[PDB]
Amino acid sequence: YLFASDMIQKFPVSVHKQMLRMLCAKVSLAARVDAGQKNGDRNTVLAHKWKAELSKKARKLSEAPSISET
Amino acid sequence: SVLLPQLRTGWHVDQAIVTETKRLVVIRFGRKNDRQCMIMDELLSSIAERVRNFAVIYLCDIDEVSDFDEMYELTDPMTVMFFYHNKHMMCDFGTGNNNKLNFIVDDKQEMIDILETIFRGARKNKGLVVSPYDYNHKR
Amino acid sequence: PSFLDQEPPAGYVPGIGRGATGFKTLELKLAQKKKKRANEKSNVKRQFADLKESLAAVTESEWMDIPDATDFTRRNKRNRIQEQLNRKTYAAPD
Amino acid sequence: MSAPNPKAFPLADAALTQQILDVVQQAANLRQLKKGANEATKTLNRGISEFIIMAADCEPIEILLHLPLLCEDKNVPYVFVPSRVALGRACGVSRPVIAASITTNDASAIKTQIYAVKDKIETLLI
RNA sequence: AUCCUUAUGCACGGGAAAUACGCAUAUCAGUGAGGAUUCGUCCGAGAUUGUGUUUUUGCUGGUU
Ligand SMILES: *OP(=O)(O)OP(=O)(O)OC[C@H]1O[C@@H](N2CN(C)c3c2[nH]c(N(C)C)nc3=O)[C@H](O)[C@@H]1O
Repeated sequence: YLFASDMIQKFPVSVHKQMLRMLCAKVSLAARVDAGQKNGDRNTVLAHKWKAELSKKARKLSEAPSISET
Repeated sequence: SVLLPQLRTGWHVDQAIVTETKRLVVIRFGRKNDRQCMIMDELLSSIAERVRNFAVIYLCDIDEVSDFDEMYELTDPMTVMFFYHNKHMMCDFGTGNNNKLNFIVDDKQEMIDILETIFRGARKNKGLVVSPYDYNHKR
Repeated sequence: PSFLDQEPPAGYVPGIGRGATGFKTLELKLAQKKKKRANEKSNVKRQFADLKESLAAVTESEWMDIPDATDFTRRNKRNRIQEQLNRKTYAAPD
Repeated sequence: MSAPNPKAFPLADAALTQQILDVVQQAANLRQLKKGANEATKTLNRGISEFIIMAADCEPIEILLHLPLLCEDKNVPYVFVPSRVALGRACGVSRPVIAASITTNDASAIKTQIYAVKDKIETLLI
């Protein structure tokens, strides 16, 4: 189900196998926080870091090497 | 092409030959518009980096500096002329003129061998060398 | 390339300094004759040129902030591996 | 130090931490150890664990706070040690580690260090 | 006091390999690297990127 998500298929095809793993962990981190969180008050904020990292990290994989002096 | 620098006076030619003690000084004599003087300007530019450690390259135009036309006798679109310690070097490509170079060489690799051969033979004071591949038939 | 920068000669001939070794009526008439013949007797740029005018618009800050050296095939890595694979040889056993 | 995290509990002192981290590493070399959260969470579900060590100053702490509630159901002791960087070293890792679970082998060489430390840890859970 | 276990250090003796061993004012990385799957789940530490040397490194001896 995760494979069909947004944070994966918005990226080139080469970086898919690196982005499941990178996202699947942060899902479980997110899900562990949700259990922890009190029912009356639920606060997001953890997600913001975990998207920021993910989008920024996915860019870097795609970017590719700087060119080399011959 | 913009990789490789150009020499705008005959006085830039002569100092450039002198000041480079340890490396070949390779010069293409010919004029920008030419069909064949553009092609060589490519095959050199690609090679110039690989070779920076034993050879230095420059570009000169017969029209910009015509001072050198009679002494080295320059005819045709372009001539490649190799210098080491002010001594004009010389190689037989099987073509029937041992001075300079005329024809357009085909591969990057076969061009690097010739430079390397000239340098190695040259280092020993030898005035003639032999191009391993002899393109008399070609040109 | 320090000399390349400087720009000034002595009022000096090129051949001599290094130590160099080398390894009007008729004319007028000819010119006239030639003329009597001239009287008698690109695409790529067009394709593009039209784009080049299009460029004019772009700002000088943008001209600067242009990404510089992007490789998309990882050519360098593959080439190195190939050289390493092809380096030496070995002798075949008896 | 910094303000030790109020949710951190039991928090081992200085003298127990030396005794615990030493056991950790002593198990690392027999590969009876398991490092990290998920690796530790796996252990409890299977039922092989001896005790869990956690990092107290794990930032944010909520990411490991599920372990305590799982440990209490499987009846497995646990404690926090004051830094993650120290726990990273003991597991044989360059880099910070927030949790670790020693496991069971009852033929083991170190068996008697472990029962020693669990005995000490279960005291802290009052 | 003997004995036994693991880790690390110096070391005699015995082997195998150098297409192998490193290095970086550099990117991430148990807050999960990279894989396996009988599809239920299972292993858990390096992967990128640039680079140096690599039919050899130092050192002696014979014979001309
Ligand atoms: O070898 P040495 O006699 O020098 O030992 P020390 O003089 O350093 O002194 C006291 C320590 O002796 C050891 N011994 C000695 N014996 C006979 C002995 C020891 N230990 C034990 N156990 C503790 C099981 N049993 C013994 O019969 C101890 O290390 C003493 O500290």
